[PDB]
Amino acid sequence: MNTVPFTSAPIEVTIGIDQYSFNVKENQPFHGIKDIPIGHVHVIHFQHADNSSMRYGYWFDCRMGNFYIQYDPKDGLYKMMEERDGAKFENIVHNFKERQMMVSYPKIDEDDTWYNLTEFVQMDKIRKIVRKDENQFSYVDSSMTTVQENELSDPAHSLNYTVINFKSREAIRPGHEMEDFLDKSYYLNTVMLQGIFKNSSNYFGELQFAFLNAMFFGNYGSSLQWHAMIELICSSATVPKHMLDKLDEILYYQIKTLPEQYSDILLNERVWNICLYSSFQKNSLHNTEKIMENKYPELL
Amino acid sequence: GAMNSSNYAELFNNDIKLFVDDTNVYRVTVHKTFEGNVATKAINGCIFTLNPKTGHLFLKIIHTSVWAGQKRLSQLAKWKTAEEVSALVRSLPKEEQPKQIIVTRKAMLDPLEVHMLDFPNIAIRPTELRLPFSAAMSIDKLSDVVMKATEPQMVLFNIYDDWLDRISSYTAFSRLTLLLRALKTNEESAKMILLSDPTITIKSYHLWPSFTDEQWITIESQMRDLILTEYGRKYNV
Ligand SMILES: CCOC(=O)C(=O)Nc1cccc(C)c1
Repeated sequence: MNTVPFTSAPIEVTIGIDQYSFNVKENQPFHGIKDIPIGHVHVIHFQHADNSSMRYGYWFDCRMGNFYIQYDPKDGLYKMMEERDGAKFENIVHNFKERQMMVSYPKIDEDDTWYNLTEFVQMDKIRKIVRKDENQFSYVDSSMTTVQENELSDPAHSLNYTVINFKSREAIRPGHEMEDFLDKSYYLNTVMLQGIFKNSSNYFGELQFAFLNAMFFGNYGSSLQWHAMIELICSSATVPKHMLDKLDEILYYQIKTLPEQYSDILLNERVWNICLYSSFQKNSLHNTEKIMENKYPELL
Repeated sequence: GAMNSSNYAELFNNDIKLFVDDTNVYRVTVHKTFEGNVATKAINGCIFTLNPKTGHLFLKIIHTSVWAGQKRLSQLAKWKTAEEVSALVRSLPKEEQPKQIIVTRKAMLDPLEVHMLDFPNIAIRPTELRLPFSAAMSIDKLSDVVMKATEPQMVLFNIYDDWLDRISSYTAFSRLTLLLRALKTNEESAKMILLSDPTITIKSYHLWPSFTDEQWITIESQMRDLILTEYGRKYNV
């Protein structure tokens, strides 16, 4: 188990760690989060009490370095930093652990939720979507736009998700206009999977990352990407069976985790109704259809 | 975006544009089978592609062989229409290519947009005008060429005959739409109006009779009376 130490908490803030969250008061003796499960990516996120504008946070993996949070009073935010001196880092974490100045990551033993949401998410792929090569962790926030959003404005601060556009020359072979528009299989299997992602694991990783950025930061472009990647599979007549079964599992856990009170802003009625009830795969997502119909029947 | 009554003079500006109407592409007769089921038999159809400024009509005849062995024909018909319009655009010299294609039915938007992806600067637009172009097959010479076709064929017409020698394209389009609306509302009565007088004939190279300016006023008034008469009959007014 690894640890993320806080120099201090000078401003009142709601802190998220993966799917959990807690409040820290202004100048409360808080010095970080311990017992973070090794083996998964994680996200530590922030929403300031005095300014709910800009949710922001950092994706990280404690296997890639020793990371700590320090508040910057000039830029007005909690910043993730890497500590190169490992003995220094261990000494500071030990002091704060001994003084019980840290919250414990509260994973229940039965609970595979975080694994289920991040199964295909790897830090190396996050760092290609979020470009800041000098850090081993990746900053995301509420307002960051995607490359596709910037085509339809700072390119350095963008989310480089894979552009999906059903009415584009990439998606439609000349001479196969009706075929390719009504059946997205070419675009899914040849262009996206064989061509860009190389395999379904990378495709699902990006889909999972987009969902998590949508949910944790309210990032609109990420929500668009998640829905597009779902709709691309559902609108394809020819999808490997293992992919459909895995997609059903991925979506089931995403819908299970989504806060009920955010369903109006996180779920696109058109896309979900199309995917569950009209698409080629309308009968292939049994677990997702069942949870959607029982949790969010209004949307449908 | 969409095209309506506010931007109606836009139809007659100097930006090349085409209307596309797909209502006569896929045409069937419905009949009982020997076992008492129902079957369709396709008949030849056509794509109506019209330049409203010049009157040039690119009538692509859709021969029934194009449906042989195909499924979901009403869907296919939209994509076939888009394919043929795209092929027409590609066949035209660059300076004759339209800047806008206006589809009479919104279901044509996606098929045409997809077929025209190679032409990002050609706007594909719907219209809020209810245009009576389905009645094209009430024009005897157009119906004749469509029904006699034994293979796919493109035939070029000027749907305004020589009217632009005497009137503007705004007025010509207004006359055309009045005539087609009348033919759509009561075809027999409209044809009686147009042909009742034997001394006025249709030139071999024309679609409509050779009315003088004053006779066209009379004809136009009779067509408006027909439309209003049929409205009263329909709604008991
Ligand atoms: C300005 C230089 O500052 C640091 O290097 C630093 O703060 N390191 C650190 C390491 C572990 C925990 C904490 C709380 C701080």
